[PDB]
Amino acid sequence: AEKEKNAAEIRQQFAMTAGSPIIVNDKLERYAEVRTAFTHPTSFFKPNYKGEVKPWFLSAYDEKVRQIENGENGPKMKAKNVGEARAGRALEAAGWTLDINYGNIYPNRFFMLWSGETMTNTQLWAPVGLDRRPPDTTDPVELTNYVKFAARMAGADLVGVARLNRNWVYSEAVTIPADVPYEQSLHKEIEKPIVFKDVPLPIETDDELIIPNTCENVIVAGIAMNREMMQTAPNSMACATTAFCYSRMCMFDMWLCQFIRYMGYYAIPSCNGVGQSVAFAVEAGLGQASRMGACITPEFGPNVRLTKVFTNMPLVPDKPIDFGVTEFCETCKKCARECPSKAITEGPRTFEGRSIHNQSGKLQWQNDYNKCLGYWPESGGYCGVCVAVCPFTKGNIWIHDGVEWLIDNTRFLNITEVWDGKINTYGLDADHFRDTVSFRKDRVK
Amino acid sequence: AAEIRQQFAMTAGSPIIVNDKLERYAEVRTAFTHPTSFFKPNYKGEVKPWFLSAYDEKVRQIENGENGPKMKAKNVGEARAGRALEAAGWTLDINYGNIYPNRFFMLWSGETMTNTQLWAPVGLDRRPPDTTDPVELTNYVKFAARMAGADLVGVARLNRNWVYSEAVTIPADVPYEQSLHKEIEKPIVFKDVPLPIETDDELIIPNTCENVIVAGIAMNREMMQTAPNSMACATTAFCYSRMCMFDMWLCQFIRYMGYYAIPSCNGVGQSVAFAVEAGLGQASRMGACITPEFGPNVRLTKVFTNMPLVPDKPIDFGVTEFCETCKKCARECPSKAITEGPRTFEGRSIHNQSGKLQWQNDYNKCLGYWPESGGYCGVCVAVCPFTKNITEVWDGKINTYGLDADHFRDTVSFRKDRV
Ligand code: SF4
Ligand code: SF4
Ligand code: SF4
Ligand code: SF4
Repeated sequence: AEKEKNAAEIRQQFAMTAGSPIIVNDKLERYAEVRTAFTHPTSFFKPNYKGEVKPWFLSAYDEKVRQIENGENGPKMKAKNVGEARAGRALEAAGWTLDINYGNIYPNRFFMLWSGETMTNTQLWAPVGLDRRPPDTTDPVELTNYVKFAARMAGADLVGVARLNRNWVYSEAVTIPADVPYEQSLHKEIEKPIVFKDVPLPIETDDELIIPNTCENVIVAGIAMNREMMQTAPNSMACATTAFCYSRMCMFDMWLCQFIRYMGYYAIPSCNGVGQSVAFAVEAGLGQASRMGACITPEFGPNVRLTKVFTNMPLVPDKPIDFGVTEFCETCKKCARECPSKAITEGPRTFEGRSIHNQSGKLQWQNDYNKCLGYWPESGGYCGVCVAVCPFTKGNIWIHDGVEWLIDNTRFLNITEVWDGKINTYGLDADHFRDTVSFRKDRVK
Repeated sequence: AAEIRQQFAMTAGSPIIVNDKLERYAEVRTAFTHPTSFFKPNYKGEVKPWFLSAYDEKVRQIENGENGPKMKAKNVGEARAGRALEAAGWTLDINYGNIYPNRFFMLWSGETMTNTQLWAPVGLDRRPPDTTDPVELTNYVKFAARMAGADLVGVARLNRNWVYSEAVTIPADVPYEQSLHKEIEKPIVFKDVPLPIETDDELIIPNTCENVIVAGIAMNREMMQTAPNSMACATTAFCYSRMCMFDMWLCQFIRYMGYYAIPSCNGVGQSVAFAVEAGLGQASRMGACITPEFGPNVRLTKVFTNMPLVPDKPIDFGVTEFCETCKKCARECPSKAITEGPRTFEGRSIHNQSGKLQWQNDYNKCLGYWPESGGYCGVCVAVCPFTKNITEVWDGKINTYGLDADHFRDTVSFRKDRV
């Protein structure tokens, strides 16, 4: 008889002994955030469909407008009518409501404050003094249970803990001067060193973003995207589920930082800023690195967004997980063949970055992320075709052979219907929502 | 669950019975804001703003390793944790309810929002609507509402009877830190204007604001059943921040579709009346809207719009007849706030709106218990049949946003359920 699928069982079976799984050599150096394709001068500019060179997001805007006017939901993809095309872009735009400039990357700005002190919620609650009272719990085991319970309340579908590996913290962040208003932010970005010092609290000076040496841990969250919407990639509904999850990420960070602060510790939010989420997620045991470059998880595959919070709160690190992703990616290459920009390599892993956008010195499949970003204005969205076609993204990949769990190798061999089809709260799926149920035994051993 | 709802659907028309005495209700009259009820003693006998007195009780409980009134926690650490979680939950809510219209998160226009500014070149909020068909709009906006975190969504024509006559708000340029000390009253009026607008004197809603979208935001059953203790305060708090994010997300979508939208959370008008008219559930003895999916263990928010929409049918699954014989909430209420008597048209005090047929409760008695217990009680929600220790909650079942996978299928939605 059918074995009732068991996500907890699966994670126990594939857990590895302690130790960062990421393989590195001597040329590894911390990576300046300005080097990402979003921000580096070599890649930030892309032509629009008339050949005008603009900031990538403005050229993408040009394509969204063109598609709506032409009744399309994506590149060469006819919508049912202009009304439908319009609605997909309205939904996508609305999704970004709680996110600054596509990612909340500027640290200690807007939603990403490194201290709770000026927040309206903090001020309201000040007479209770939760943020001033010394911790009443120092036991990492109890703390892990508490903070994970809180994280699920805060919208995480997956959560894990790792020691903070500084190799993945940006050497310098992209940010804006403190006196610069939002409307000028995009034309006033600067770089600022992220450094570690013997100081009691996270603090920013004119010169540096300073993280205390006591910042021992990172808490990593997975925010699940919607399967039906993502599978319309690269068209508008895939952009919408991407967008809503960035706002969910932001809520998570603030909710969790406030909980941690009110427990008597400090907390640094980050969303897409501060450090590399995939590395943290892999070290925290959410999943494994993959050919496309994302963290693939047992529950959602790569179809999940990541955010992370850094803290001095004592915690128990989770174990990394190995469920055979690396061996599947070696033989699969489906994302590489389907990629509209041919950004993803079909070759072996190496320690040498393909270009400035990759961090050399860690063993990974090296993808050309300038080619990736280039397809975004062309398609008028955030693509996501690699996520959509990855077999791990499919809802039913796991089978049980009577003794243990394993991946089904067979799995590796329209937008109107989505608008008219199944949906549920936050785009989560009741047919799989049991997979992320959590009891104490799931949060700490 | 969709089965259940179509079985008990009634014909069109508001199920709320009213007489010729009914007048719109000034927000300041609520127990939260009225001068007769705003101040309560703390446990030392000091008179303070109700919430400040409630703070003193929370501090006192933490120090004494308690999760609620005379409810011992496993240890001080646990007590601390419950209050830290409760406090964090309110992160995206202003002053316990986001009631000031057109302030902070509750902006009546999207124009100054960072998201709107980033997206300005696409022109979605300036482009005339490409869809005016109410059937397609109802389907789009409900899909959007579920994306935005609603567990239930319904549409009704806007009954102005339930819109506050005057809102509680603050002057536009007053900073957050002075807000509580500078609350004022401001008329909400309807006029022939193209867009929602605020003047020095008035909050102006266009006469074209035809509809109200009501959302239900499900609270966590395990935590609410700890009422009046701290974990019941925590699920309350987290769902207020979910309300806020819903309003902002949905207003933005509606604006980007070419219409206008007014967010509200606990402000602008009375959520329970709207929810009943939009068919989410029925009014109850305790005063809440009881839903088939969640009973009363669900929060409400709403958005007002000129977007053409198909109103939902009100529902009647026997709540009124059940509440007539039950009286369990009234027996359990720690403050005896809830009447055991028949429904009347006459309010028990200033906090009630007279002229509508309802169970009349004494809500100053209810607020009175909040400083005493150091939380937001909720005992009535917890004991209500329609809804069905703290260490076991912290060690027990949880899932994303405190939703329950055993019941999450009940809120699945296809087009046929939307329009
Ligand atoms: S598509 Fe195949 S090769 Fe690409 S990340 Fe998924 S499993 Fe790996
Ligand atoms: S997002 Fe698109 S263009 Fe970029 S790597 Fe994935 S499939 Fe290729
Ligand atoms: S919240 Fe508590 S005090 Fe108020 S009415 Fe309900 S049971 Fe009574
Ligand atoms: S406890 Fe009983 S009387 Fe009170 S609202 Fe629930 S069903 Fe009605």
